Amino acid sequence: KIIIRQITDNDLELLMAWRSNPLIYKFFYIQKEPLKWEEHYSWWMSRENRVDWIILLRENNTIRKVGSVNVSQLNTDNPEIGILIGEFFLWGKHIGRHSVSLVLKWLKNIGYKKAHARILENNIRSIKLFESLGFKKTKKGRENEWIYEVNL
Amino acid sequence: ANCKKSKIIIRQITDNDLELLMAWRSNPLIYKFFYIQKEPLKWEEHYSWWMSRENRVDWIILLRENNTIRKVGSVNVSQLNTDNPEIGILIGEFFLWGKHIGRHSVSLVLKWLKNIGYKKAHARILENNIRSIKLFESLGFKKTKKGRENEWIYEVNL
Repeated sequence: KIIIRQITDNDLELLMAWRSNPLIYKFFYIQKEPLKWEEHYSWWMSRENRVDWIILLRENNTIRKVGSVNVSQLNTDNPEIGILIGEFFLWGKHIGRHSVSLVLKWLKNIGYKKAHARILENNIRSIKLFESLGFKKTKKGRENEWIYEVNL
Repeated sequence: ANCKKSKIIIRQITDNDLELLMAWRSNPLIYKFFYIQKEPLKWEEHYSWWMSRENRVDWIILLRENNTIRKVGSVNVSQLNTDNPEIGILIGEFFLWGKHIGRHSVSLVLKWLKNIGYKKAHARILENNIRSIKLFESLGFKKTKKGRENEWIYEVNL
């Protein structure tokens, strides 16, 4: 079973360690190095019009932090959805999909009509994930980046 | 145990730290330095390690900066049932490397070992791990003996 809960201060280091793994930041726009704390903290301080959750996976009477899911641009009619699962061997097990659908349901219920994701051309798993939820490539983003959109 | 330099503190690990610890060890930039690891860890392997622990202590390394503390690595001693326990160290944040955090953390562990009556300690280090070699030699460790392939034991008298 999957549950998502809001991020706290305490999760900052775990979030950074996921984002500092090259196996993962190969999929983030222009990131070439692991994160520095001041950049990570500065991101944390400058958060506006967004919600960030930690993904919790329950199995065998254990509950663990497995990734993060977020929406930003909530001051628009088309908020942006981000999804990161930190455990590399959980990929392909629909944890990302289920987590995004939790945020999509929330978005729909609070009145948003659309939502989108920015994805790099090489990020095939993310593409499959969003397309399994009905998103479609509608627009080019920055270089080698594409915007996928859904109707809620 | 704590170590002003900003300040380094070490505190015992907890169930809650497990995912962060796995996240550091699953980074290829780190596991480059680990005997034969070629892949990120799986939770089942990581958690089976955790439920298997004996004759060891693991700490999280805390860095206090602007008077606010954060988790930056892990330091550990194992083989405590012998007269020559093994010390392991890992700094998870990458742009902290080369700032003596690992050195100070290890020396905190050496002081704790000494005070309860150990007289020796060692580290197992891969040949390619130049920062770790410098760390332990800065504390007086001496290359002593081959470990497994491309791996060396470095020992110190406490």
